[PDB]
Amino acid sequence: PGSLIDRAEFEAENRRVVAEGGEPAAGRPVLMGITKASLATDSWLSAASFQETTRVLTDAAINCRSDKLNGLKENVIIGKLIPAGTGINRYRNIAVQPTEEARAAA
Amino acid sequence: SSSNNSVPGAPNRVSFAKLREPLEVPGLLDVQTDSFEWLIGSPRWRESAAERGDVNPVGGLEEVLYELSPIEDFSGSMSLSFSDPRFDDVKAPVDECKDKDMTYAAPLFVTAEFINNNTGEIKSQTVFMGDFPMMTEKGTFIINGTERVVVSQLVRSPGVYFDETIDKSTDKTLHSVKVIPSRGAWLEFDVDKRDTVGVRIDRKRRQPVTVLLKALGWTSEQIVERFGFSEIMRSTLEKDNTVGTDEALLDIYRKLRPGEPPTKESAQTLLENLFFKEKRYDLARVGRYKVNKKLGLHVGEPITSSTLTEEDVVATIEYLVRLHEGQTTMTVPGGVEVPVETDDIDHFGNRRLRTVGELIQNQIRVGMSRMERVVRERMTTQDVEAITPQTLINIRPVVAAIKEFFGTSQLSQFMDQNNPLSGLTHKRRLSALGPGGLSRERAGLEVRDVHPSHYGRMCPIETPEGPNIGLIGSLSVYARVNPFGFIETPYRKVVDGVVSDEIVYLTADEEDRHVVAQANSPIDADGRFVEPRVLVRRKAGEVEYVPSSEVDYMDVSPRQMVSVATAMIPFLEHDDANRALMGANMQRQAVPLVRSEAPLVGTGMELRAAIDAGDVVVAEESGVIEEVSADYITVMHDNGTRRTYRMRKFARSNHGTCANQCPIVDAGDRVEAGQVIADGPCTDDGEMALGKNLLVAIMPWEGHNYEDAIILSNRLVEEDVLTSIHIEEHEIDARDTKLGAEEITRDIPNISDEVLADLDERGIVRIGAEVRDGDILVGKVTPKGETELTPEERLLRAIFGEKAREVRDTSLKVPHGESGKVIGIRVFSREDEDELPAGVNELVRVYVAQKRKISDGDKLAGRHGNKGVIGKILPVEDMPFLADGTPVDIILNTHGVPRRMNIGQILETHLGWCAHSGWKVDAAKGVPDWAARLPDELLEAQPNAIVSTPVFDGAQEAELQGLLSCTLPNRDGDVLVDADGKAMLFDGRSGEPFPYPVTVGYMYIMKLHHLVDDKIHARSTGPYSMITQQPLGGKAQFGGQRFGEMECWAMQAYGAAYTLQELLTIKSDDTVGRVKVYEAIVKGENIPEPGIPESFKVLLKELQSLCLNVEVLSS
Amino acid sequence: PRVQELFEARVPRGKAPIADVTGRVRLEDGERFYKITIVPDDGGEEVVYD
Amino acid sequence: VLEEVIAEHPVLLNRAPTLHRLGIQAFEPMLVEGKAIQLHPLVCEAFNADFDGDQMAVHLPLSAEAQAEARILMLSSNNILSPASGRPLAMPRLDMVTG
Amino acid sequence: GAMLDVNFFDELRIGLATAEDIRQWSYGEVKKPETINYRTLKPEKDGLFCEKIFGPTRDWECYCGKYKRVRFKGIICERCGVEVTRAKVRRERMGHIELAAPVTHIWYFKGVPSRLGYLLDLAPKDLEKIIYFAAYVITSVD
Amino acid sequence: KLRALKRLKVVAAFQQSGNSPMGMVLDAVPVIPPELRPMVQLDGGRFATSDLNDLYRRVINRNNRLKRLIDLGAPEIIVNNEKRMLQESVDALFDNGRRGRPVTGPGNRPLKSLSDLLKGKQGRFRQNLLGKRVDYSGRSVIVVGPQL
Amino acid sequence: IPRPVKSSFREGLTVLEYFINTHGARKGLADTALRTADSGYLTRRLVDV
DNA sequence: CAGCCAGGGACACGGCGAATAGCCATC
RNA sequence: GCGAGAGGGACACG
DNA sequence: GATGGCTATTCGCCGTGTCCCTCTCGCTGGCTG
Ligand SMILES: [Mg+2]
Ligand SMILES: [Zn+2]
Repeated sequence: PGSLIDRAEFEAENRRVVAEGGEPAAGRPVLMGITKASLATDSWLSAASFQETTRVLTDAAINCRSDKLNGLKENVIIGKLIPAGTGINRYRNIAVQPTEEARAAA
Repeated sequence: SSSNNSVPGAPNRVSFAKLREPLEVPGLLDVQTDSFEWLIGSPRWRESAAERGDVNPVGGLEEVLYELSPIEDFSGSMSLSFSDPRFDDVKAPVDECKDKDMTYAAPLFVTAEFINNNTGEIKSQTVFMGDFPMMTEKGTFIINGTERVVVSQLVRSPGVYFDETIDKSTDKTLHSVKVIPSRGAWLEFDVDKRDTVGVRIDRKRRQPVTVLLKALGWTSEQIVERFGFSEIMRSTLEKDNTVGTDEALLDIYRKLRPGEPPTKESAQTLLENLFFKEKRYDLARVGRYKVNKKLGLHVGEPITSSTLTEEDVVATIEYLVRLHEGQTTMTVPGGVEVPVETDDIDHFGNRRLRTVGELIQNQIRVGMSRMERVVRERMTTQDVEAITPQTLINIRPVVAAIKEFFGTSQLSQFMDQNNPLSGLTHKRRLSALGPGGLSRERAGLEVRDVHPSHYGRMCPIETPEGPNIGLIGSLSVYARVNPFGFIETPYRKVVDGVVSDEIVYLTADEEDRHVVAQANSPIDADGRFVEPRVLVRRKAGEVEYVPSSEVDYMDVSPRQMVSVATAMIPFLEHDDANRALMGANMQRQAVPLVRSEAPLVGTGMELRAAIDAGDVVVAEESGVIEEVSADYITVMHDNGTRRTYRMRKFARSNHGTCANQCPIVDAGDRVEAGQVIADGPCTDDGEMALGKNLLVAIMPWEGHNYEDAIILSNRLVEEDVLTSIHIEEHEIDARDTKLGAEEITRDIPNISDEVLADLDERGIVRIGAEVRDGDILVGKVTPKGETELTPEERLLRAIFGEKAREVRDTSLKVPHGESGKVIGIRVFSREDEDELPAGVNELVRVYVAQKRKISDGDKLAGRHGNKGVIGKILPVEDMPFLADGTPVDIILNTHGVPRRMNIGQILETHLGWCAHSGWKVDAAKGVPDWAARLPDELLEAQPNAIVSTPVFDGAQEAELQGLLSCTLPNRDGDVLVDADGKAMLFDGRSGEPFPYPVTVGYMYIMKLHHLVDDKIHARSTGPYSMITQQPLGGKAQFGGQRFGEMECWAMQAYGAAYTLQELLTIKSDDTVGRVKVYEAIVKGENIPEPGIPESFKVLLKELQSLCLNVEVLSS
Repeated sequence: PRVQELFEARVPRGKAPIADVTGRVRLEDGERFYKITIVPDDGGEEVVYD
Repeated sequence: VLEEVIAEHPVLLNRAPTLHRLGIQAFEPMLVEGKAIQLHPLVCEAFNADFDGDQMAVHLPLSAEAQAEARILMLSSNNILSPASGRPLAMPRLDMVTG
Repeated sequence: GAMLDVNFFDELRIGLATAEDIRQWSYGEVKKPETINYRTLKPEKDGLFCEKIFGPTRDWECYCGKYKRVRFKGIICERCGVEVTRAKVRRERMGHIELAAPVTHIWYFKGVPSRLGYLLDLAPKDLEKIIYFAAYVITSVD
Repeated sequence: KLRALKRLKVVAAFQQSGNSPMGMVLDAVPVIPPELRPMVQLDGGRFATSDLNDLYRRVINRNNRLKRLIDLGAPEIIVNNEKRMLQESVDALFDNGRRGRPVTGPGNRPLKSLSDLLKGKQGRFRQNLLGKRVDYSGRSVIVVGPQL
Repeated sequence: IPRPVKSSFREGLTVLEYFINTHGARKGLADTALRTADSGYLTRRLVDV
């Protein structure tokens, strides 16, 4: 109580716990500043690289939190295709081959 | 009286000045010479001080010694003292010291006196006290070969400062003080939100003041007696909650010394020693004067008892509470009544100037304090009656302090000389930052402003425009430094409405105490103003109008506010502060050209700023020239003595420019003392010449001169109008290596023999040999290392006894993008008995010069902030040409003028055309009304007649219109430029004329030291950082351009994932990927896929090193 | 700085209290302080201010 | 041979500070005498670049993906409107507007 | 997971490392405060640069130089104990110091809020006094 | 209740995870590889301060002194003071200047602990991972190319 | 400053009017530098959020 | 004395979050 | 082939 | 008189733009022949 969790996760957990006993968690909307809303991302690497490295890094260590490596700044540190633009799997995996007509015309 | 007359070989630079100057400009390099002479005690200082305060003649070192001595043991059985600071003649002259990497110093000898008390005897010697660095004739110390300038610092003078802070949470003003000493303990007498008063000693969690009042020994009844008026003080007295002086003493002891057992004698000694023993609390003479003045305690008493006294403290308290009440003026017992006011910590009365002498004195005092510590400690160990001061004094700490000041300090700045103006302006600079002063991050946004007290003491225009605005400034032309440190300014005192010529120097305090009129006021040739109302500066910086009855002081002349650099901007009063600032900053960046033509339009400041810059060689005593040559000028004096001034030809300045001096006299000339015998880099027959006058047109020409771009004519390349000699210096040292020694020889490991063609028999290249990128300058080899022979080769060599003879070639090669003639090879060897760093056998310098022409992109800028790179250099044929057929040498865009409010470039253009073509006012019917105030011998002027417009009193708009009306024809009957200053220009390409007239004239533009050849860079492969395998950085090495966070954000915004991966993975850190990419491109194959950056692995290892188990989960 | 404090969701340095219920208002013009009360239409409470 | 290779090979030009997306743009290079990167005037407003002493950095994409990105996503002719409010940034300004 | 750290990453976890992991990572144990020999400028044995702990400074060369060639890779000298391999292994192979007595990590103690204090319900001042040998503590009273 | 909520924030973090809090107290201290803390040699025989090897030297010296003190047999006061000094040395190694006066270096220069290599605008995250130098790049002054 | 300056840059300012103008000029420059730093920080925060 | 060892405190601000300090209430 | 210090250039006035 | 328990005050901690060029300097002490 008093902690801040993503609304999607909150609704998902409420709908998950409604069964096996009806006691959905009660929540309220909040308006939080940008500095806070970027130091609590679910990726300790982005938060560590952003600001307050000691605090976020050490509390991530205590929580034994795991980064999923699917953000935009997390995939740039490790040197992988950013999940945006030409990097998303919709285009990274597009297969191209000559058409049959032109292939025969070769 | 036109022209600057009090200089013998003055070119007749007619001037537009309307106001005579009562006071000639001072010795612009006096601010440093006087200070260092004070430190030395030189005779000039002695006799001048006798003229202005003979009561207390004491040099800097004398004062340091007197403060320091005596040095006695705690037991009091002996003492040591110093006296007689003597300076020997300098070991080697200025140029020799500059060349041979030697610090230009002189030995210091100080006589000791080791007095004994138990038996009685005094011991005296002459003690070597280090090689004290010695100031040169201009103001530059030659330290370890280089030339350094100790910039004067701005500091807040120690004393008492009262300030009020508005309580937003309560809307109640709180008044506080900050008694700030030198080398002492801070302490505050403040007021909290409530009706109390707090004391902090060394800033210790506040405390009611009363514990202090009783601690000093003041009873409750007597405290009430002293404060018998303030309700707040009786309220505090009710709230003291402390009875007993010793109780307060021990409470304060516990507060300041927690855990230390309090006791009466200890507290009595401590609280006194904190503030009343001069050993650890000494606000200097300036501080004592400030305290006395602010409290008005002692008037006729001389400067004695620099430390505090209880009377001063209680005076501070009572003044504080009276100010809190709202009193205007206050009277202290045993002291003159003084006003009650808050003190501002930026007003130049409370902001003093630590010049060079005081800084070196402070460093010497620190070193001597360390030395005194050492000597007093070793006194105990050494037995008495068996040691000598020569054996007691250890001079290593003092010389160390001197060395670490002059070298690697924040004020012993590297000399900024590429033209005489820059060298002159680096001196006289006031840097507000350094030890004991605020830094950039600590610097706020109020200390950087222009306080009204800067008038006449610190130029408001000239200042750096980077992250140093306001902090770094320069002294005004007429400003002189007070003996205490404040910055004085001369003023013409007006008496009975008569503006006398009795110059008197005032600091900020006297300035704002009295009332000062403006410089350009119409006196009726006798000291009486025309109009009643004149513009006057009041006490608190206000400007108002006052009748000519209350005016008490007058500025000596206009341009009293500007510095030397800004005084050289013609029509300054038409430019804006931003562009005037830019022009003043850029006048210090021009490279010295080869010809250095004087400006057609300038100021009277060029000549003085040139002869005082120092490089212009000047005859000290008159005489008749005997011999003249490129290398020497030998003058014969009036009586017997002859002097051969040695010219300085092709000497590299600190920033790579040339330092040529050329004679401007012949064998038959007679030269008066103080005459300009020879020129310097940027001086033309005595006066400053930073650039060239080119024909300028102010139209937008085909967009090549678009948005500050400038287009020159190929004439400037053909005729070498704008070309500069740049000398670069390269260095290599052969040193004793682990395997042996390093040798420089023509014999070198495998290389084609043609490169050896230029090298001489002993390595270094030959004089006058052109070199390019990759050429050998010093054939050098070093032992390759431990090497393995083939086993058969090894056994054969053991039979031979042959040496390995391996070596590995590593020779001095010029950096990429360098070429030019070789000037000089300077060789230093241990065999020649020179001073070299330990472990170095050989050290050779090679100078390489290049005549850099003007090319595309080179930065050009006038004097009024019209900077711009060179977009295109058109041929001479396709350039706009007047009806006469003279092409315009440069074309400036017209859209850059109106929106910058720097309309002095246009007026400079007009007056430049008027000067080039001359003029003749038609004095057939008297004179024209607009010429009524024009000085005589300006109604006519022959072609190429140099003129001068002083800064804030110069050619008016009406005079410019009149002079353009009469612009006598060049050769035929034709006025190229009509009365509007514009001209009919013929297009160079289309042939037909431009449908409307164009503004043409002559503008003095310069060649800034931002040449392209020094800027261009390209990398494809180079050295790498060993810590993280990213490419190195900078142009000195190969280096690659940084791709920062913002650039990656832009790439992510585009959506270019692969390019970002390329820039961050295999171009920078993929140590296994870079080689593969090189091979793939060379072979033409497809690019390999990037791997994982090495820097991320470094991050991983470091996180692991912090006891953070970072593991990678493949799934 | 207004943008900075708005995007940071700071408590504005110049807060201007807004009501939480409609209805008529009993004004209490305060000197050196202030006081406003809005008669609630739920009537729950005229949230007091100072 | 240099010209031969340099033809049809984009290079990215950048000017710090890279305030917005258009700070970095891909241009088709060509050899020019001198030592200054001749920049098209109309892109100045995109770079916030004036010619009173600025400097710009040039990067070279290598892989076919990088070259395609420079040619398609980032080519200057493909970036006329600002990404902020859609107003044009490659339009004539200053001398061109006066003319 | 991965040891070659190829780009087939999926997750990056960070957690409290215990002494067991510390002694697991290290390829040796530094015990002497020695870095480089004065004269031969060679990594000191048992020091902060010793080859046995971190690897060879020269590619395929042990401290005694008994092997110098690529033919000997992946084996250990039986005299000097250095593992002959590429010098790049000096960038990854870590060490460890066997402290005589336990010590406390600053991040979890002093970083406000003191996580160690919260775990043990101790205010930071008393925690500092306890750790910095200013006064005793009762661990378990029988 | 509020202090309880924070203490829960911590203890629950330890409960849910399979790692014990004992990692807070360190029996052994890892040593970063030498190539990431290189000792470059400046001309004249003076090695430039790598700024980490000296902290490691301090920790090693204090650990050795504590070992020899316990071997020799010393009173509680001296050995406990030694343990405190070892604590401070490891303290400076992990995070310089966080508690007490920073471990000063030559010329009144505080040393750079492992944390300073992360925290700040000059750390690995901000300076060497998000934005890094690149090859195949150049720079030059720009001029107007109206014919392009 | 309630004086105020009354001379156009064409007509040419006087000494004191120029001195008064320097106040605003230098204030603008220093403000510009500090505001650049602040806006850079704000841009970083927005990009990261 | 040098190779080779080694071992005493200054002008910044603004905002956020935790630990107290001081004051009214109740057993 | 690192660190500190100094200087310097480029950065919207509707 | 002490724990609760509410408002205020200190006091630490965190942050405070990007890119580039040039230059100069880089800690102090003991044994012993
Ligand atoms: Mg620009
Ligand atoms: Zn071996």
